[PDB]
Amino acid sequence: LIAAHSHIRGLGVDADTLEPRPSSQGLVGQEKARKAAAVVLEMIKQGKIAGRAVLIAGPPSTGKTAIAMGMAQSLGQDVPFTTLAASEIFSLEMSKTEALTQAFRKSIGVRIKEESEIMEGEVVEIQIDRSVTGGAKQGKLTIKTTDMEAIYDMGSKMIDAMTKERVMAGDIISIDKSSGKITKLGRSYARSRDYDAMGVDTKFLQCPEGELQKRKEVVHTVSLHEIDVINSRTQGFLALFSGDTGEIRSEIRDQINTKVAEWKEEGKAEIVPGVLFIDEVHMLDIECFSYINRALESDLAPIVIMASNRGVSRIRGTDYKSPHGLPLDFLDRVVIINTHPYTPDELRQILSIRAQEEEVDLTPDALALLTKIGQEAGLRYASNLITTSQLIAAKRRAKQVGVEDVQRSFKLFYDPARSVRFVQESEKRLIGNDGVVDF
Amino acid sequence: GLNLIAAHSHIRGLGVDADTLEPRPSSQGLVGQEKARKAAAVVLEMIKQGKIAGRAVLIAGPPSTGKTAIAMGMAQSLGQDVPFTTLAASEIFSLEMSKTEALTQAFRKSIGVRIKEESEIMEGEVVEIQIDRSKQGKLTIKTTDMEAIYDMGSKMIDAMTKERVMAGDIISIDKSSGKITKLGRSYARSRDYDAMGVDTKFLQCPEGELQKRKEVVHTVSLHEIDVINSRTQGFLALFSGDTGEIRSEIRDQINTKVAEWKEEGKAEIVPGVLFIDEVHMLDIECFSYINRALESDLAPIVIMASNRGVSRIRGTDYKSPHGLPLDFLDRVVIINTHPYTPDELRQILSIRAQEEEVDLTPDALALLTKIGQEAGLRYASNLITTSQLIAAKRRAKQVGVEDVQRSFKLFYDPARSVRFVQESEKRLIGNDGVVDF
Amino acid sequence: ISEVRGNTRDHRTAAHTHIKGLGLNSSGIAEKQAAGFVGQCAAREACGVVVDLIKAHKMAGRGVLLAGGPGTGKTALALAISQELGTKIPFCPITGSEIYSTEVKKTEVLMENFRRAIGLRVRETKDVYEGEVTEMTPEEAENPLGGYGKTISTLLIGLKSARGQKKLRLDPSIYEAIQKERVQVGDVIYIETNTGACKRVGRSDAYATEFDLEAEEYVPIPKGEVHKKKEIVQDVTLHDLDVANARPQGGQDIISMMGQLMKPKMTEITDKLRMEINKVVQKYINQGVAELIPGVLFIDEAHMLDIECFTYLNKALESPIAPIVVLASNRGIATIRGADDLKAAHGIPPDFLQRLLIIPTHPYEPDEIRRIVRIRAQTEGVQLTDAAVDRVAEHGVRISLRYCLQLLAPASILARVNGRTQVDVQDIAEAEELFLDARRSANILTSTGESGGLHGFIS
Amino acid sequence: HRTAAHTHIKGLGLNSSGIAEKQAAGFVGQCAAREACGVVVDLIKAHKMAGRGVLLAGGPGTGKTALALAISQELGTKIPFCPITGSEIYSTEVKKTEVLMENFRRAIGLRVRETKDVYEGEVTEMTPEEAENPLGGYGKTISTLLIGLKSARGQKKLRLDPSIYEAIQKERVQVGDVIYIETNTGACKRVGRSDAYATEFDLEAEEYVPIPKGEVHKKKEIVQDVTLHDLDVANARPQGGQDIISMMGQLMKPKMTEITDKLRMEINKVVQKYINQGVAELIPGVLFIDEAHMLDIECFTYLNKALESPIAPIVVLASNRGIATIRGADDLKAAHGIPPDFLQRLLIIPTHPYEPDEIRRIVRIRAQTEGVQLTDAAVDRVAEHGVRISLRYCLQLLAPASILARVNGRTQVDVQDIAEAEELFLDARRSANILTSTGESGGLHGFIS
Amino acid sequence: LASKQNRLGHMQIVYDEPEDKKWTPVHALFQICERENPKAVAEITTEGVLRDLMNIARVKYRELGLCRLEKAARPRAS
Amino acid sequence: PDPMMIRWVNNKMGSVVAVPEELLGTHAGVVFGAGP
Ligand SMILES: Nc1ncnc2c1ncn2[C@@H]1O[C@H](COP(=O)(O)OP(=O)(O)O)[C@@H](O)[C@H]1O
Ligand SMILES: Nc1ncnc2c1ncn2[C@@H]1O[C@H](COP(=O)(O)OP(=O)(O)O)[C@@H](O)[C@H]1O
Ligand SMILES: Nc1ncnc2c1ncn2[C@@H]1O[C@H](COP(=O)(O)OP(=O)(O)O)[C@@H](O)[C@H]1O
Ligand SMILES: Nc1ncnc2c1ncn2[C@@H]1O[C@H](COP(=O)(O)OP(=O)(O)O)[C@@H](O)[C@H]1O
Repeated sequence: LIAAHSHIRGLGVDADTLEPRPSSQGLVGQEKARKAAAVVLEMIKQGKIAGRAVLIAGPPSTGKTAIAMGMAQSLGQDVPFTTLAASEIFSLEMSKTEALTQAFRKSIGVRIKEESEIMEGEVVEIQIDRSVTGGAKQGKLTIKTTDMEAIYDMGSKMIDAMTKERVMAGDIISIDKSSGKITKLGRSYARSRDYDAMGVDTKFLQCPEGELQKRKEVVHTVSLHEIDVINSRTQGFLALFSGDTGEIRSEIRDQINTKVAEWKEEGKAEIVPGVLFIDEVHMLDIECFSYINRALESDLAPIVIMASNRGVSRIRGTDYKSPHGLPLDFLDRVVIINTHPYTPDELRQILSIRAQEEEVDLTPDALALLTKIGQEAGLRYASNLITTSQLIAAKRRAKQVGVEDVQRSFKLFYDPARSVRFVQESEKRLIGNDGVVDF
Repeated sequence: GLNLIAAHSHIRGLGVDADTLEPRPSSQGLVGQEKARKAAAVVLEMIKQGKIAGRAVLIAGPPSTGKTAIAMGMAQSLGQDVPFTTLAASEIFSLEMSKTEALTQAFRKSIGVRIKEESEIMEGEVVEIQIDRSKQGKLTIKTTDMEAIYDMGSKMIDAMTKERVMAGDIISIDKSSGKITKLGRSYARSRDYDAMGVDTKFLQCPEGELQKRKEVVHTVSLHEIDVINSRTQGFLALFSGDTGEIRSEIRDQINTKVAEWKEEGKAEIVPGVLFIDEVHMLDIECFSYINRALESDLAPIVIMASNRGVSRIRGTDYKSPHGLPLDFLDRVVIINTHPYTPDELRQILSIRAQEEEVDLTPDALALLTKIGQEAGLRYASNLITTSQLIAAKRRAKQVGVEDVQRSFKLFYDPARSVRFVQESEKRLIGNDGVVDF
Repeated sequence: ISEVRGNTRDHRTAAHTHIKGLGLNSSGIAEKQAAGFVGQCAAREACGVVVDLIKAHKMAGRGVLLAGGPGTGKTALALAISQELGTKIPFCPITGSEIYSTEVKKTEVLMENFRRAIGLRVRETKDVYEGEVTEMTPEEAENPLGGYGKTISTLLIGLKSARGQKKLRLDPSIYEAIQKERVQVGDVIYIETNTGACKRVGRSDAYATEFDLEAEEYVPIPKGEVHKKKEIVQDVTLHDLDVANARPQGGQDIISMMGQLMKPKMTEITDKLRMEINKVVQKYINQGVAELIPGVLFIDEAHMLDIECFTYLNKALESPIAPIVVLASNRGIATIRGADDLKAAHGIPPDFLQRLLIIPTHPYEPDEIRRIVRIRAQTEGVQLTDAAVDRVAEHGVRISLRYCLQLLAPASILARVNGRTQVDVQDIAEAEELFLDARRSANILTSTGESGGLHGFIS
Repeated sequence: HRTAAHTHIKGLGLNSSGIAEKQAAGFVGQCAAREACGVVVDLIKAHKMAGRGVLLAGGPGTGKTALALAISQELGTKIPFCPITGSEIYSTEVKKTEVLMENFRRAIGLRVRETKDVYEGEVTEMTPEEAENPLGGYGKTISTLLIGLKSARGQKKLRLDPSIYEAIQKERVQVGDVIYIETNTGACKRVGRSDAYATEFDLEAEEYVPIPKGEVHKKKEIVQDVTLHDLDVANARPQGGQDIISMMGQLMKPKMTEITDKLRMEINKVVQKYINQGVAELIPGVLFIDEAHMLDIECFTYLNKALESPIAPIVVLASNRGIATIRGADDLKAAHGIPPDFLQRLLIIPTHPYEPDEIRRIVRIRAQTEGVQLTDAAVDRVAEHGVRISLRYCLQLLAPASILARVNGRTQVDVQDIAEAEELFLDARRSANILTSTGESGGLHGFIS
Repeated sequence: LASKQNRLGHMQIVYDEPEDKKWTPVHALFQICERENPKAVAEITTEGVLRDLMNIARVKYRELGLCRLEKAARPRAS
Repeated sequence: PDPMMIRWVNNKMGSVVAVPEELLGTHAGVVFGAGP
């Protein structure tokens, strides 16, 4: 569907000069922060430099998460990109520091390569021997391509997969020999006229040619957190999905770091360093910063990019204030990129992009009035007015939206600048910090 | 016999006229609180009707005036049909389940589901197991009156084998389900063995017909259905307590099926009464949920009590009347109480006398009335037992002025304990320092 | 067994019983005194626009605030939206004081309620052979295998439903079902099509008297078809998919037979699982099998959420698959619960408040309270004279709205106890002194309750 | 091959007489700290240590943890070094003093010789021999086997317990599987089908290995590096043997528990029994607690009894705080956050700030470490930023200025690239100035105060 | 529990008619969650479009090669 | 000639199930039409 960051298709800079284009790939209307984020993106794609800190500071509704999603769309589905929010760390299951350690180790991909052995061909006969009331199974599978005619054997798991798949005579199946999955591709004969509970006639494929035992080289990318969970527990796997991981001791991490270094040297694995994005870091207390400053000290730390909103705020868990709510022993390590509020000739084209994304057609008078509203209430009210005016124009059966639809939507739904006045007018029929009356 | 004379023992129902709702003064234990008892009678008459769902009735007033007395009167004057739930507010603050769920279960307990059925059970003492190793068999069972031989086919012979039924047991078969429930052994075979095992309990023989069918009226609550459907063998959880945050989808399926049972005529929904005693202990994090749980169709008519005046609300830092937030007091209705005249105090002490079978001379009753007017009810009611006991030590039948003055001399009322504390401040640990003489 | 009672199948009166919908025109303009509401024009028009946004499937993470004081109709508009959308679109009305748990972090119950608010409709087929077994007769093969005894090529089963019976030829590898499940003559089974392994439901009811004591469940004959080719619509919320992938329901070992045997614990769900489930649901939509239907997460009393929750709500609303979030706040300038620093409007932080379409809610006129009284009175069935309506409206204007809607039940009780059928002025003037409001209670509390003494309150 | 923040540090760079020579092996200057760290290192490598306190004071950005990595690269690989923080010990399963003691016993190592007794054979005949089993509910029970192992030189035909049979049975050992029964626990890992049953027409994807050469009853010695905390975890949650506690104890989820005083004393007596047999060698180590001021008073209370032990590693505390308030009790202020009673144990090492030429040397070393070559005017510009703004701000203006240099086709970094990267990427001070100046009033274009 | 054949799942497969008014045995009436369960209807369907959602954790756990990967860490003492 | 294993073999013509002779007297032959 159409979320609030679906129009963005990357960061929109040059590849040779990385100059900020004034209108390219959604992120339209800002030049300094997009150029600096392009530099950060290039030193992430280099992968050499480890353990930095980028702080995208600025007023709200200025496109900070938009720049973050622009870097996310620009890396593709290769490099990990954790979209961590700062309130998720405060768990009750695990400690507050170990949640940060997992959040760092989720953003270091390990890309390994392994050889599987796939089969191909037409099943000629199945032969299954079963015991009575519990016991082992025996299996002989005769399979034929256009060239070879093999009679393979089977174990218990292969028969448990065959009966799960219901592989009859005359099926084009492909068995991965290593993993042990069975995917029926279709049939070569037709459906028999002797049995009732047979099934559905599948796709008509011919007999495959070539060889039986073919080899394949697959590439598997796991984060370090998955390696930590599968090597921290004897049988309790799958806890890396259902979040049941209590604590991983340090003896496990100091062995997995060494084994990943050995896999890096052997040419088995490759370490792909990633991005940890922390949205609204001002909610973390000082007990988190006293670990974040020291986890950025090793070869396995991701390049942290994080946002903020606040001016001189007080740090949680303390008694004193600081710029951005972050301590001044942590603000030495970071590098702060500022963002600026917008200009109306940029708000016009941003609302034009948001209107063309949600498939809404406009008139220039309505767009001028909409820009006039967006000057005084931000983009977050104007985009909602776009969608609302689209549906009100759909209610009265109009092709394009007009001035009257925007005025209707402005009359119905208040911007916060009028809701503050609505609070400040009737203070006697709203619960403040005190009592309230009823007429 | 696990039933001793407590404070709330003379209150056998509410004690009002059921026709015109006139609170006659001395009836069924309660004495002289006519307007509040009339209002509680109106509340009770809209409880038994059961149509109007989810009100809220606060009972304010000073301490030692009868706010839990009227609640126990409403509890006694409903019977076992309509449920009732005595929950003091400090029960909610648990460490295994949160405040929201432990207060949802207070609403889920006070709505009953009533269903009437026919139980086709068979009691009987085993005489002879006859297995024909040919599959078939014959079971001979007797009672104090009858004796019969019933055929068996294949598999309940195996059920007998898994249960290890010997000759002399007392078996019971629910023929609508078919599972053997061995109840023990009979007294006619206690002479047989000498060194019994552990599991064997002796019982009398079954009496009457073998095939017993009877129409029984089951009444469960919604909380029973919620906890049974929580986990697999989860029925023992409601005795144990080993349950936690039950998911909302289970409660949604259960409310849908209870509505479906009401449509198909299987079940009858009986709404009941939730009694939240001392509601001022709830913080604002609980009133924000009570203000929503009184909206659904499945919500009991909540009756709550309170003591405090303009006090702070726990969890926040602003004063309010009755310790309750005002968005909650716009929703409830309030029945005020009043302190007692001495003419009511005298006969309340007379009722507490005749409950504890303690005889009082009239001079002792007048003196005890003056003590109750000067100190309260809870101290005057605690002097009947002490004067009876001191009369029992000096071997006198009727208590007198001397025993009541002795009991007043020994034990202190709370009015004089404050003057005792403020009289000697240098030895009681006030906040900082002790002299220790 | 269970005896059916032939009584009256009525319903119970809640506080929002009379609400039956928004009551709009065909153009969106509200109309007063329609479908339960009285007045409140602009709020009902805006909620109609919200309902249109939900049914148009263009909402993908919006947010709507309901301001206004207590007792003015925010929850009434919420139930109006929930009854306007219907039943086949989800609606999860949590409160603010329901995210605080003791098994998981409080920024996780929010995400599970998002997943409760999203529905998924799946249309599939069901091909089963069905009914009571009459014969299990084998058939000898044409060419028996040398070295063995019997050699059976096709196994015949006669299945008899309650409408018609049918002979069935089957592949002989149904025998491993029949020996393991103990299927005999007179046991209803179902045979599927994708695998073909019959599973016994139970002994039929016609053979409930061949023996006498050997009893189990005696299920009846399947009163339907013998060859079901029936299609099924199936609604699963994404919360159910998260739970069934995180904690598997039915396993065959010791420890998963202790997991369903011990208490189910809410556990926090890692984000890779949710990302994978979204990536696969968005693939099955593109195949054209499953329909995504977003719903409403009406978070009532939104000022109980502290500042650690709105930070997670910003992330959760920026997700590409998210329902609408209809908040409900009734505070003015309030201190946010988490950070005791900033006094913000509505209890909402100023960063989060810009996302919200703020819908106002105004107090009621002193000639609309009596119309609400008339609608509530004809909802409960309590009928009453016009001077009684004017007196209840007097108490409604001068005291409260929720208080004049609660002087109808004791007045009706005292009316049908006194010996009448309709409520007069005397019954309300008598019931106004058995049920005091908050105002006269505070007056008694301050005036008579002077200080803490013997016959006094405990301040 | 990733340049972290601490890559150029390769040691303290000390002379033979223990005198720190400046600009050697990564460091620049910092004499009185590196000589004291060399004294600490030779205190570690002499084993007359049972708990000594070494505090590393000094402001932020002066290289407190650079000395710690210098110590950890000066001790070597075979000496334990446990670095933690002050925020790491606030757990949710155990009390934090348990986490302190678990780190103290992570920081003590042991080198043990062991003699494993493998039976490495190929299974020839596998036949169970059950015993009598009367009516007791469970039924029959296998009690004796006759597994025949066949190595290359001399077969053997041995008899097993029930428990080692269950160890076989949970490994799915058929006839033909080579195994080696480990007669220390009882465990027995199947290796694969023997090559006498080899067939290329196969599907199970088995690993075919040849017959194990040598005697079927081998006996081999190995050397193992085990800390005392490993022994604590081993005796606390048992996961070895073939009984039920040590089998149902590896299907559950693992939880950190509170290893009590009695186990921590009994394992000390067991290790002393190992040392007295001339097998194991004890090697104590370092617990480096960075950011010690985050520890509250309930931890500095317990460090007294944790250091009074006859076996306790040396503690190295780091604390970049001046006169500050202790986290536990908020009514006594002290230097560094350390309480004034615990501070007397510590041998306090100061750390002084830098100079406008030492910053130039550190910038030059960091540039030739990362791989960014540049000109001397650019080095002077970065040193000017280092004097004015911060030390670890000007080091971070080299990584964009390389990339920007590669934008403009250059190889070395000139003045223009740093003059552009100082405008794209800002520090904290000018950002706070822009914050205070522009953020005048809260509203639409303001900041949430 | 390991030797108890579940049957109330199968009631939802067989007894699935609008005429059949959702029949349940009276001695198993309160086990409602045992009775209406989408997993039981899911395991019967022709296309496994819900069976490929109910256990996608196992499929993702197998396709990442987290079984064939060599076990990197092990405890140092037993 | 296996003692207790029941063969299922499915070819292009049909699919048959062989039962050993030693199992016909047992309870395994009740489905196959042998029985006790
Ligand atoms: N430069 C931009 N280009 C495109 N869209 C933008 C830009 N700036 C803001 N927006 C839009 O405005 C909305 C607010 O941006 P966001 O980053 O969420 O603000 P904030 O940083 O305050 O959270 C986003 O939905 C985004 O689509
Ligand atoms: N009207 C009455 N008649 C007889 N006894 C009463 C009456 N009212 C109160 N009592 C007795 O007084 C005692 C105090 O009442 P209770 O509700 O417990 O006071 P509180 O509201 O302070 O808890 C009760 O034990 C009750 O038995
Ligand atoms: N427009 C309306 N028409 C009819 N009844 C109304 C209307 N608005 C509010 N009510 C009634 O007022 C009562 C209290 O309103 P409520 O929804 O509790 O306010 P809030 O939403 O602030 O909690 C409800 O029982 C509802 O029946
Ligand atoms: N003597 C030195 N030589 C080289 N680099 C140094 C020196 N002292 C400090 N640094 C640099 O200072 C940076 C931060 O030092 P660090 O020890 O983290 O400061 P702190 O003492 O505040 O923890 C490191 O990247 C390191 O390169």
